[PDB]
Amino acid sequence: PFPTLSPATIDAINVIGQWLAQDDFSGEVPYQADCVILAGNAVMPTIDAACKIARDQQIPLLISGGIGHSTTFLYSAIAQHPHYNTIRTTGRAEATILADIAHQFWHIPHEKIWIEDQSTNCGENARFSIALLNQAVERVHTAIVVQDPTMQRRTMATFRRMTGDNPDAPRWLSYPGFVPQLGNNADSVIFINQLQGLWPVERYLSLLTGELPRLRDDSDGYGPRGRDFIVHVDFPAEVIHAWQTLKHDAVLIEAMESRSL
Repeated sequence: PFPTLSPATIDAINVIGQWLAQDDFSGEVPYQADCVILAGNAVMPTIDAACKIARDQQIPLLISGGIGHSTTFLYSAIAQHPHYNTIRTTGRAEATILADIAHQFWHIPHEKIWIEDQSTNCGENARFSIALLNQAVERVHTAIVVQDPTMQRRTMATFRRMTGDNPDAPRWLSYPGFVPQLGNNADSVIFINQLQGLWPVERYLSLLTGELPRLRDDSDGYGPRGRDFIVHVDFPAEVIHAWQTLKHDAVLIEAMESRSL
C-alpha cells in the first residue's frame, strides 16, 4: 500500500490539487452555457459530470478526444466500471467510447452529441473543439470545459491561448466535477472524495507533479517563454511552497520512484 505521509506533505499535495482543479479566472460565474466540452480523460466522476450538465441544461455535448496518452487509461477505466463495462474499448477513439456513455447510459440524444475523435493531446482537444464550435449553427458564446482535475488548469490556459478571454465575462467556464483531496488512513494514503473510479494515488501524484513544470513559464515550460502552447500562468506563493515541500519529501520521492506511476 502507498505509504503514510507527513501532515505537511498531505497539505501541500492538497494545495496543488486544489489549484490545478479550480479555475481562478472564471471565479464563481454560474454554470449556464451554450455547450459542454468533455476533454478526453479516464476519470469517470468527471465524465459523468459532463453528461449530467448537458442532460440537465439540455445543451450540446462536444466530446473531444482521439488517441493519445490517456486512451489506454480510459480503456481500463471502462472495463472496471460496474455499468460501463458493456462499452467496447480497444481500438476506438476516446470520444467514440465517451459518446456511448453519453447516449447509452445518460440518454442524451444523438442530435445533441458532437464527436471530435481525432485529437492526440491537450492542444489538439482545444484547437479542434474550437474549430468545430466556429462551424456552429446556433452560435456558442459560453462553453463549460470538463477535464481530469489534474489537467484542468492546463486545459483552460490552452483554450485561452487560442482565443483569449474576458475576466468580466468568461467564454470558457471550468468544471472538472470535484476537487481531489488525499489524507492518511490506516498506514496508507487514500482519497477523501467519496467517488468511484479515481486514479490510484501513485498515478494521481505522477499527473499532479507532471503538470507543474508544464505550467511554469520558463524556457522548459508550455508558456510564452517556452513552447507557447498556453498563456502565462502566475504561480501563487502557496503553490510554490507546496511544490518545494514535495520536492524535499524523501518518503514521497521513495514511494513515487519505486512504484508504477
